Formats: sequence, C-alpha cells, structure tokens
Amino acid sequence: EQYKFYSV
Amino acid sequence: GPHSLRYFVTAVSRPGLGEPRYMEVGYVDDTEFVRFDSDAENPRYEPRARWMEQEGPEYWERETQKAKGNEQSFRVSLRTLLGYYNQSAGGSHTIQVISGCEVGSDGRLLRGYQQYAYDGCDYIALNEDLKTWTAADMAALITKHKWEQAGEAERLRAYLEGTCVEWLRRYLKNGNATLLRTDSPKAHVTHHSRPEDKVTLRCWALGFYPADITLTWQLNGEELIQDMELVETRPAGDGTFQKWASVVVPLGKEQYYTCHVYHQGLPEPLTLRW
Amino acid sequence: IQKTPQIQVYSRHPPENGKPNILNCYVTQFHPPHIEIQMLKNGKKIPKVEMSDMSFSKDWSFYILAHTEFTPTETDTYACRVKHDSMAEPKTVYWDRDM
Amino acid sequence: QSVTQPDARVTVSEGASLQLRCKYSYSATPYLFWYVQYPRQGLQLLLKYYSGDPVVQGVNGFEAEFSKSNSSFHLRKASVHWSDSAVYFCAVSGFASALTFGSGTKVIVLPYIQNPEPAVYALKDPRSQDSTLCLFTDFDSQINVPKTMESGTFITDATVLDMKAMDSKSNGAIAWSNQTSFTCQDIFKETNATYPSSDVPC
Amino acid sequence: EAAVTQSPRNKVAVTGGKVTLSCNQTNNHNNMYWYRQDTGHGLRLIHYSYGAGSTEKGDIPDGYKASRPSQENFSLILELATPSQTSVYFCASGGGGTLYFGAGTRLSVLEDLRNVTPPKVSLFEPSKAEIANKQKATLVCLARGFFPDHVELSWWVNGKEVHSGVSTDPQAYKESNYSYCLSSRLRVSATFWHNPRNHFRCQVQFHGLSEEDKWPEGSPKPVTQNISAEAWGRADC
Ligand SMILES: *[C@@H]1O[C@H](CO)[C@@H](O[C@@H]2O[C@H](CO)[C@@H](O[C@@H]3O[C@H](CO)[C@@H](O)[C@H](O)[C@@H]3O)[C@H](O)[C@H]2NC(C)=O)[C@H](O)[C@H]1NC(C)=O
Ligand SMILES: *[C@@H]1O[C@H](CO)[C@@H](O[C@@H]2O[C@H](CO)[C@@H](O[C@@H]3O[C@H](CO)[C@@H](O)[C@H](O)[C@@H]3O)[C@H](O)[C@H]2NC(C)=O)[C@H](O)[C@H]1NC(C)=O
Ligand SMILES: *[C@@H]1O[C@H](CO)[C@@H](O[C@@H]2O[C@H](CO)[C@@H](O)[C@H](O)[C@H]2NC(C)=O)[C@H](O)[C@H]1NC(C)=O
Ligand SMILES: *[C@H]1O[C@H](CO)[C@@H](O[C@@H]2O[C@H](CO)[C@@H](O)[C@H](O)[C@H]2NC(C)=O)[C@H](O)[C@H]1NC(C)=O
Ligand SMILES: *[C@H]1O[C@H](CO)[C@@H](O)[C@H](O)[C@H]1NC(C)=O
Repeated sequence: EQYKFYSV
Repeated sequence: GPHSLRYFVTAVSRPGLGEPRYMEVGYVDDTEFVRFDSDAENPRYEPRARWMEQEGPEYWERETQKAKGNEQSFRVSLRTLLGYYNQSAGGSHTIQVISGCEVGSDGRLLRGYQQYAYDGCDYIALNEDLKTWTAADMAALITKHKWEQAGEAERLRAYLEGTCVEWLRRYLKNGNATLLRTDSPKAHVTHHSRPEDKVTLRCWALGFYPADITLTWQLNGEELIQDMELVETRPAGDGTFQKWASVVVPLGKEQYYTCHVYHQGLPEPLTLRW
Repeated sequence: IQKTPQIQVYSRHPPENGKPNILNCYVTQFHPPHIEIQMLKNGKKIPKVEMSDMSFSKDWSFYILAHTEFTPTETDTYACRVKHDSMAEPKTVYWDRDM
Repeated sequence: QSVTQPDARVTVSEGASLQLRCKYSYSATPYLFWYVQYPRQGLQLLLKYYSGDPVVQGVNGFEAEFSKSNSSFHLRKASVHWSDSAVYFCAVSGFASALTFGSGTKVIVLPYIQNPEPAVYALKDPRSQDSTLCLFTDFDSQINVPKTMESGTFITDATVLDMKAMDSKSNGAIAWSNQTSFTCQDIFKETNATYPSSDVPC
Repeated sequence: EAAVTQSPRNKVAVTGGKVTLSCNQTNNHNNMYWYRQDTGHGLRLIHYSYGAGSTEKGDIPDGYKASRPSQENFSLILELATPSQTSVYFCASGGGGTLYFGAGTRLSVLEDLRNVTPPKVSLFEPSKAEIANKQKATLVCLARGFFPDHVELSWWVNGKEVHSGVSTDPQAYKESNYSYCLSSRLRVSATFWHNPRNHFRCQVQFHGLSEEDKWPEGSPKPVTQNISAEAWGRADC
C-alpha cells in the first residue's frame, strides 16, 4: 500500500 | 530473486485550467498493479493486474481515501515550490516522486528510496542510510531541514523497512502465478539492400516477456560495437515486447555475421545467421 | 527542463497486406507530460486512436502508447504526428514496415 | 481507522502494576499513539507505533504492545505511583494524517498512608462570623469519603496533598452546610478522632 | 520544545457572539489541527490544514470555520456561537505522524451575559487541634460565587508562589445553577505557621468579561481579575 506523504 | 514494490507519483498544476491532475501508479517487480487518477469520472484506486482483484472492498476504500489525502498534500507542495523558486503564478509545473522498496530472496531490504523531482529535475531524495536527505538545490534545503524538523525520516524509514516490505510479500503471493510469466522471443533476420554494394542485416526479437533482453552482432567471434544500431525495446501492445538490432556489412560477406539474442525465457542464447 | 520525445511507429504483428493488425505509435523521453499524439492514414487523422494511461520512468521522462486497428495495403501510408512544447514544429514519423 | 477505550476509569494502588486497554478497528495496520493529559493542560505523547517491533517503550516506564491479532494496543507500567494519576488517551491514524482519539481513561493511583490518623477538624473564616467548614484529613486511601445527599450541603471529593518533608501525602475532604446548625461529627459520621477547636488553657 | 500557543486561554462569549480562537506555531509543521474536548467524547477533530492556505472540515466542522493565513498560525472562527460550543479547544501541529498540542482554551457560550460573577474568596485558618497533636497546619482556601468556571487558584507565601503542600480541587463544583465553588489546602508545619513572620495568601484569578465587552450599569463589571484573601502566621496563646 501507499505512503502518506508530507509536503515540502 | 530480488523483488520491489514502488509507487510513481505525479502532480501537475494547470493554472487557469483548475486543480492539479494527480496520479498514483504502483509497481510490483516493474509490473503495474494499481493506479489512481484524479481526472477520471469516479477517481478511486483500482486494480491494474487481474490478481489484484482478490483484494476486498476495504482495500480499495482505504487506498482511495489515502490517495485523496495524498492528493491535497501535493496540491500544497506545488504551491510551496512556487515560493521556493519565486516562479510565475500562472505557469504549469510538475512533481514526480518514486517511492518503494527492493528486498532480496532472503527477505532483507536491499533498498528503500523516496526520490523527488520538480519539472523533471531531481529535487530531494532519501540517502541509503534511510536517515538523511540530499537536497539538490537551495530550495531543497528548505524542505530538508523542515522534514528533519518533523522527524519525517524516521517515519519514512518505518514504511520503507516494514509496511512496504510487508505489503510486497502479500502481493507476491497473489501474483506469483502471473508475475513469473516468461515469454521467449521468436527471432529472425531480414536482408535490406544498400548502395555502394553494401547491405543491412536486421535481427528481430519479438513476442518476448519480460522486456529485459539483449541483442548483439558478431563478426568472426567478436561482437560489433561500432556502427551497430538498435532501437529502444518497445511494447507490442498485448503484454509482449519487440526489439531489433542491425549492422551494415558489405555484400557478399554477410554470412560471417551472427546475431545473438539473450532473454531469460530461453533455455539458451539464440544464435542467428542470415 | 523539457525533453524531446522519441517516436517509433510499428505494428503488433508481422505486417501482411490485406490482414488485420494494430498500428502502434510509442512516444518516450518527453517532459512535461502534456503532449498531442495523432496517427494519420494517407495523411488524414484516424478517427479513434486508443491512448494507454501515461507513465514515467526512472529518469523522470514520461511515456505513452497510442494504437489503432488497421489492415495495411500495398500503397496506404501511416504516420504519427506528435506536438509537444519541446518542439517548435510538430514531428510526424511515418510507419516503415521494415522498422 | 477507529479506536476505543472500554474502561472509562481505572483506580489502582501505589506500587501496583497498570494496564490500559485500547482497541482499534481497521482493515490494515494503523499508526498507534498514547498520550497523557495532566490536570488543566493539553496532551503529551508517551509513545507511538508506526511499524516493526510490536513492543514499544515510551517515557517514564510506559510501554505498549501492538497486537494485530487482538487488534489492541494496551499501555503498561510495571510500577506506578501517585504522579501517574492523569488522563490517558489512545489514538490512531490510517486514512488521514490527523489522529482519531479514544474517549480516554482516567487513572487514579491511591497513595498509601503508612499511619492514617483520620481526623475531622473545625476551621473558621475569621472575617465571616459563624462560617462553617470541616476538614477531613489524614485518612486511608482505601476508605470511602461520603458525599452529599441533598441541596444546600456540600462535600469535596478526595484530593491528595504532598509536603516536601519526607512522606507527607494525605487525603482530604472539605465540607460546609447552610444549615442553621449541624457540625462535623454529624456530617462525617464515619471517621475517627474529631478534635474540638476548644483552646488549650495556658 | 515543539511549541504551540493558543489565544486566548479563556473566553466568555454570549450566543450570537463572534469568537476567534487562534493558534501560533514555531514548530514549522505543515499540518495543523483544531480539536474540542468534552466528557464522553474524548477529543474530536473540527478542522485541519495541509499548509498555508489549506483548510478542510474534520469530523465535526458544523458551526466552525477556519483560516490558514500562514505556516505559523491556524484559526478557528465562530461567526455565530451557540452554547453547544462551550468546551475546551486544542490545536495541534503535526509532521505526518505524531501531533503536538497547545495548552487549550476554555470557552463558555452563555445565553445571557449577566449571570457571570467574580468569586468571593475567604481563608479559613487552621484549627489548633490539628496543629497541636500533629505539628501541622492546614490552611484552607475556599472560592464561592463565581459563575463561568474559568478560575485558577494559587497560593503565595511571603510573596512567592508555593506548590509543595498544596492540593486544589481539580474541577470546579456547582452549588446553585449559576454559581461555582472551588477549594484548596495548604499544609505547613506548626512552626512555620505560628511564625507571625510568615504571610500567606490565597489568590483566585477569575476569567470573565473582556474589556471590549459591554456591561449595563451600576453593578461593577465582571471583568477578569484576581481576588485574594490572606492570613498572617501567629503565636498559639
Ligand atoms: C440553603 O440555605 C438556603 C438559605 O440560605 C435555604 O433556602 C432556599 O433553598 C432553595 C434550595 O436551594 C432555593 O430554592 C429556590 O428558591 C426559590 C425562592 O426562594 C423557591 O421558589 C424555589 O422553590 C427554590 O428553593 C431557594 O431560593 C433558597 N432561598 C433563598 C433565600 O436563597 C436552603 O433550604 C438551604 N439548604 C439546606 C440544605 O439547608
Ligand atoms: C492575576 O494574578 C497573576 C499572578 O497570580 C498575575 O500574573 C502574572 O503577571 C506577570 C505580568 O504580566 C507575568 O509575568 C509576565 O511575564 C512576562 C514575561 O516574563 C512579562 O513580560 C510580564 O511583565 C509579566 O511579568 C506572569 O506570567 C503572570 N502569570 C500568569 C499565571 O500568567 C496577573 O497580572 C493577575 N491579574 C490581575 C488582573 O491582577
Ligand atoms: C491477545 O489476547 C489473548 C486473550 O484474548 C491472549 O491470550 C492468552 O494468553 C495467555 C498466555 O498463554 C493466557 O494466560 C490466557 O489465558 C490466554 N487467553 C485465552 C483466551 O486463552 C494474548 O496474550 C493477547 N495478546 C496480547 C499481545 O496481549
Ligand atoms: C505459487 O506458484 C509457484 C509457481 O509459479 C509454485 O511453485 C515454487 O515454490 C518453491 C517454494 O516456495 C520456490 O522455491 C519456487 O521458486 C516457486 N516457484 C515459483 C514459480 O515461484 C508455488 O507452489 C505456488 N504457491 C501456491 C500456494 O500454489
Ligand atoms: C503569535 O505571537 C508570536 C510571538 O509570541 C508572533 O511571532 C506571531 O506573529 C503571532 N501571531 C499573531 C497572529 O499575531
């Protein structure tokens, strides 16, 4: 499953 | 052998055109198995390989909400990037991220990576220590420190060394029966007349799977590296691949040229003579 | 920046006059993702060309497959015309059965 | 991603062990968290679980164990004392990056009084004449402080106080009533010594 | 560190009123959250944000609005307050995983603004019985009569706040229907007490009417203020 990204 | 689980993430802002087009594509050992596209009718995660259908309704729901969340996240990064580079407001831009894990036959994580790119240019990326980042430019520094300020590295590492690896193992189960598919190329050589009493010998490799293949021409034992041309392997359109390689030889002396096709589906490396 | 798209026009199966086949137009190594891909028969845009979903590679370049069902004759001509911000002029690459 | 804490209140004795139950419902593995909330402030993290080893050790002897089977994430501390008294929250994250919180478990850890001397002294406000108020103090932490059974009267719940003079913890309950009369004995009928504020001759 | 500051700490607003709770953050975290806390409901999400300019409804958005002007702050607007919104609110900043919380904001939404009232505080001195046989002295501070229960009880000995030997009711109690009471103990040796050199003071900061709030007239204005009561140590004759 996918990751929960954290904006730049 | 080694297997990998990887998601390719794209976000492109379309100023005037509205909200950015967002897309997530997942790959197991380089074969697409899930995709999400904001620009579809009912944007939801859906299976892209038949074996992914054995996953219940929950799976799709969970990944869709997550994707919907990841979508807003990138919606904001797009904007954040305009400031970091003091760029136009009405210009379209692109963010691409590749994130995943490569684990060995012994189940150990060989590699974990999350790489970013903005407008086709490396932006940031997680070192192989899975503890620090390598910014590309002065804008990437702002994110490096900010991500270090929220201990993002720690949590990315957890996904990479656990979740990713754990879910890879699960898809391999459902997919062994299809992921192992192998299709040998059927080779052959064609003859094309050339001026100056010369000739083109084109050796073709078709119907093969997977794409990894290798073609070479041989002149009396040695393989010709010179004026030998070969096209990018390309998709037939039905899951098989094609590729050819050619060389220019003088007429009346081609029979001293042999083509060699190296594909994993062959009991042995084919060998072709005009 | 921007990358120039590379194009290849070819068919699924060994070209046979009078026999149904699929004409492919594979376009790669381009960025930004925006692009217009049209396939042409005797110089006239084919009615419906199927476009695969778009992907991108390890080097960040996008790629995509366009195809149409066709039955090649002896004298028909097929081409693929691609317009992309990386080119000042759209490029048209004709199909070569021996390529 | 859901989470719940089935025990609203947990009361243990100082020096005892402790376990806080937390259940989560969820189709995948979620992120899990435990926070503490002291008296009049926000939450502070004790520990989290992202993935990997199911046993995570946190601040101040706290630790939890994620059990996929049981779908639980119980918190533990081998030995708690008075200061562990607080409100503990279990939380979870899956779909979204925000945390969903359980209703919470209030933990009451009873300090143990080596030598109770249950007294109910009479105290007055020197500025307000005939101002009632009884102080029940130095009693056992196990015993039960009675409450009010009508309007007009009031008694406070137990409260612990601690002096920086070696062991000096001591429970306390305060009472007062608008009633024309009725002193402390009559209100704290179940206690012990009820010393009179009757001055000692000199 | 991971600082998050909410302002104000307390608020006494009336139905129909306008309330703005604000959160300032120095954590430089991209995500921010606004929660309310109530008994039986633990904490519940109202609105969060993925960054400056981002805002999205939580599990209970109804009745609230939010604005994310910049990275540093996230506000929860209450254009039209209803007594249902009386509660304690907390904003948190987050970095993708664990959240950091501010210290909260008590908010009371009243149907009327005239029931509010400052506290009456009196200091009950220690009985000589306690002091006699236990060599200890329990001074008892009691606060009665305040309504919106936004109060903080503190103890001051010889000008300095003391903590050791202090135990204050956690929650305020309710005597009548618009009147709350709160008490506290302060225990010291008998020596420290009989010492007339020592000064003791109970203080009760009451959070009430804002200066920018209107009050009818005559009766004093139930504005924030500290009310205290004192006792001086003394000899036992
Ligand atoms: C506490 O002392 C008060 C007097 O200081 C006693 O008086 C009355 O108590 C009742 C209950 O708290 C209050 O009821 C509300 O008052 C109105 C008007 O008096 C009445 O119509 C209602 O039926 C009701 O009682 C009443 O206001 C209050 N009166 C005053 C003058 O404040 C009370 O009985 C005492 N409690 C105890 C337990 O002894
Ligand atoms: C209510 O009583 C409290 C004391 O019990 C008074 O509180 C305190 O006053 C000072 C001054 O505002 C605050 O120290 C503040 O520190 C900052 C930075 O060091 C400084 O710039 C200020 O001059 C001040 O010294 C102190 O933190 C604050 N204490 C609390 C608990 O907030 C308050 O003034 C009283 N209110 C009334 C209306 O008298
Ligand atoms: C999950 O909970 C089960 C009980 O629901 C635990 O199983 C027990 O394990 C111990 C050790 O063998 C026994 O003392 C109990 O009697 C067992 N219970 C039953 C129903 O047989 C298990 O330990 C729990 N897991 C975690 C991580 O706490
Ligand atoms: C999955 O299918 C594979 C064949 O595709 C079956 O066969 C092998 O199993 C052994 C033991 O795990 C491995 O050493 C081989 O490498 C496997 N071969 C392949 C092709 O992966 C296997 O039995 C199948 N599993 C199920 C449950 O039917
Ligand atoms: C919050 O206060 C801090 C200083 O304490 C300041 O840096 C920031 O600008 C403030 N926010 C608002 C909205 O005034």
